[PDB]
Amino acid sequence: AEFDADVIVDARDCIMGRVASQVAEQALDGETVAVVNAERAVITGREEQIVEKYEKRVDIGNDNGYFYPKRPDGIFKRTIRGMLPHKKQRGREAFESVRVYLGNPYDEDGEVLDGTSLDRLSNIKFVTLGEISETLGANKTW
Amino acid sequence: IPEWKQEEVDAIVEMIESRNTLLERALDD
Amino acid sequence: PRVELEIPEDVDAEQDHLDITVEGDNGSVTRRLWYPDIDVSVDGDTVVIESDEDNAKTMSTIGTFQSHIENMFHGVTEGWEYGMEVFYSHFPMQVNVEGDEVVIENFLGEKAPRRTTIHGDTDVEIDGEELTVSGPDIEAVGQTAADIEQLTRINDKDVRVFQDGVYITRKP
Amino acid sequence: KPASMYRDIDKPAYTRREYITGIPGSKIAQHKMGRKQKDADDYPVQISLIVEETVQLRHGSLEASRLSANRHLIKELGEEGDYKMTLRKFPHQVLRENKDGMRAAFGKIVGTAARVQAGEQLFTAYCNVEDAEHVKEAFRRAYNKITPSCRIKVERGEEL
RNA sequence: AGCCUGUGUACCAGGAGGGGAACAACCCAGAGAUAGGUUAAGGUCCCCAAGUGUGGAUUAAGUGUAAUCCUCUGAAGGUGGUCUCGAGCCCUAGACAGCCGGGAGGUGAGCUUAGAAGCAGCUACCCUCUAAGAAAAGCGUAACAGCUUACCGGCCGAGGUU
RNA sequence: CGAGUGGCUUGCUACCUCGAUGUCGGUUCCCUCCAUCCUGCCCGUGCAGAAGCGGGCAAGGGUGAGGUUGUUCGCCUAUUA
Ligand SMILES: CC(=O)NC[C@H]1CN(c2ccc(N3CCOCC3)c(F)c2)C(=O)O1
Ligand SMILES: [Cl-]
Ligand SMILES: [Cl-]
Ligand SMILES: [Cl-]
Ligand SMILES: [Cl-]
Ligand SMILES: [Cl-]
Ligand SMILES: [K+]
Ligand SMILES: [Mg+2]
Ligand SMILES: [Mg+2]
Ligand SMILES: [Mg+2]
Ligand SMILES: [Mg+2]
Ligand SMILES: [Mg+2]
Ligand SMILES: [Mg+2]
Ligand SMILES: [Mg+2]
Ligand code: NA
Ligand code: NA
Ligand code: NA
Ligand code: NA
Ligand code: NA
Ligand code: NA
Ligand code: NA
Ligand code: NA
Ligand code: NA
Ligand SMILES: [Sr+2]
Ligand SMILES: [Sr+2]
Ligand SMILES: [Sr+2]
Ligand SMILES: [Sr+2]
Ligand SMILES: [Sr+2]
Ligand SMILES: [Sr+2]
Ligand SMILES: [Sr+2]
Ligand SMILES: [Sr+2]
Ligand SMILES: [Sr+2]
Ligand SMILES: [Sr+2]
Ligand SMILES: [Sr+2]
Ligand SMILES: [Sr+2]
Repeated sequence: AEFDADVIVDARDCIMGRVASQVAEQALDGETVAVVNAERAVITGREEQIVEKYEKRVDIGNDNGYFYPKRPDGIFKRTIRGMLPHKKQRGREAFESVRVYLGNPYDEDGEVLDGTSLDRLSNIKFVTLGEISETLGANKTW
Repeated sequence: IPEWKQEEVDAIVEMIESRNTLLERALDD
Repeated sequence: PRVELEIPEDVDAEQDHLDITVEGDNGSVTRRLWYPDIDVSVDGDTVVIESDEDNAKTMSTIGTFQSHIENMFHGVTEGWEYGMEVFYSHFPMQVNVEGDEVVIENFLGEKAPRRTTIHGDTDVEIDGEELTVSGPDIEAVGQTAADIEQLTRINDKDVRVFQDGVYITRKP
Repeated sequence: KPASMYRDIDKPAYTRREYITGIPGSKIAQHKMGRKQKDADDYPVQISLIVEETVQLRHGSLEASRLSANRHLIKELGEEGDYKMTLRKFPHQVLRENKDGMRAAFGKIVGTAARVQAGEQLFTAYCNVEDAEHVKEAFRRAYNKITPSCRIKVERGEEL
């Protein structure tokens, strides 16, 4: 609810890993970032092996716990956390000044970061975060 | 340059004197 | 590579994005033709399938897109029809169309009716021991027919002896 | 015993019969097959099975490959077919096995093997242009019973 | 065998510092203090200093992103997955494939055999018509029939095949 | 005959521990692996059917009671999917 984002990024049709790497770099530079339309971000590869990896992460765990997100919401934010020293002061500060959303709760339309776009016309082997979440069992609230 | 085709175009022209391409060939003579 | 398909006078083909729609006197069919770097478009009187790549994998899909489109042309005009025959040795098999699915009763004596839902706007007309599956979408028709035959599949017993079931008699 | 035990050339050459006793006999029945009264020059085709890696081949394997090859040639060209095949290597290297821990470990003699350098011809056949494929099949069965990969090479033969 | 036992050498032992996730001996490097600068090994999407660098190609398996290694596996065998290069032969006098038509008579050859007629076995394997057609390459029959390969013609139209 | 994987058996080594890392079998209680015995779904058959034999996917659940023997193992009995 209300997030003074210095930058609003549109993840739609964008390679998640590539977006995350830039959002991290900017959060560490002090920018407050809001990633939009997470459910529509994409990750290249063979949907079958991709899903096996994310399902394995869901099955891993124990008493100590390995809480892994299932919604495109968290999947994306965890992806970003892995690019930040979130256990350090400076790192946790950057991370906490970053938020991912389902759809776009803002009025403006996020911008599209350079090099992160995927041309659907030249690509068939890729998957949507939303699709992954649905497979993982998430409740399609988007 | 198949020889049997050449010999045919002749044999055909011979009977014309006294495959379709080969017949059209002989007619062209 | 580039191939050009002159569309039949009986037909009209429109396409926006990755979806192509073909309409004729027999109906209409819409398909999605999506493959890396293969552009499908309607250039007035002809449909065009082209790409800058010529690798085996691309050439394969191009030829596939072609037959899919020509099949759509054929489907909207002449249409597609598969002919099937119901055959039984001891128990009279009862094949009927009920709703949007064909129901088969008393297969090999079974008390529970075997059934399958019809795909698309496929028409399954039955007359005696003969069935005729037809429609404009060859994909839908083809499956419906196949589905009907698969509906009497048996794995438990020797098929050479128990040959009851409906079979595709004529492929279009 | 697995060939992994002796397929590599990781030991000195051990072939001196004058200092080695109890060497088991060879299981290789013949080194010259087919019509051994006829010359090799009397044939239009000459095909050799070439080893692609340096290795040691125990006589047990030479016999199995040779046998499984000549056997095919016999089944396809007859007990007297117009062909001739040669196994050109002989198992000179003596093999041991330490069969008491590592004390006085020098092994007792257990067998023999032939050292084959990569690129060499283990077998070589000579046939008529007709049976050229029957020999290629014989070798295919032969390199399936010896450690290394092999190239089936047609030396004298251009009816191709 | 991260085994045992030699030999030469450099290293650890007794060797910091930089790199290698961590890690006696692998790489750079031999080091007084303090300070500025430039490199070495190694690295430049983020974590993490420096490229989401350039020209070009391949890979679709997340192969791979693993110098060395007890530590990083992957083999014999197989692959019309895909890319690249070479050779031979066939082809607009129409190839390869497909589809359509023809696949004929003497004659169901002779022999054996009740029987045998392309096709149980044995021998031979000839000539007519013709633009083709075996004394029949594979099924099939009790034996016939029937179904096709060879072989010819048409339709088609561009590379094909080894 | 050839090529491998595992690390349950055994052997080998002597790297760790001799200012102490308590044995075998059993029991009780928890998690796991798949090279699957049953159960689910399949393929082949020397598949008529029934019952089998062989193979594929698959580790969700199940795999029990008893006689000798400390036994592990195994032999034996009646049940059992
Ligand atoms: C109590 C003790 O000695 N603690 C010190 C060490 C040695 N050890 C041990 C060694 C041999 C044996 N055995 C087992 C049976 O075969 C004879 C030797 C053993 F039980 C136990 C162990 O666990 O820790
Ligand atoms: Cl957990
Ligand atoms: Cl951290
Ligand atoms: Cl793709
Ligand atoms: Cl020094
Ligand atoms: Cl991955
Ligand atoms: K001890
Ligand atoms: Mg010391
Ligand atoms: Mg940086
Ligand atoms: Mg890997
Ligand atoms: Mg010790
Ligand atoms: Mg399994
Ligand atoms: Mg059965
Ligand atoms: Mg379980
Ligand atoms: Na990826
Ligand atoms: Na988890
Ligand atoms: Na001793
Ligand atoms: Na030193
Ligand atoms: Na370090
Ligand atoms: Na990987
Ligand atoms: Na192993
Ligand atoms: Na199970
Ligand atoms: Na017992
Ligand atoms: Sr950056
Ligand atoms: Sr050695
Ligand atoms: Sr081999
Ligand atoms: Sr780049
Ligand atoms: Sr490039
Ligand atoms: Sr280790
Ligand atoms: Sr290695
Ligand atoms: Sr291999
Ligand atoms: Sr498995
Ligand atoms: Sr079962
Ligand atoms: Sr035990
Ligand atoms: Sr016992």
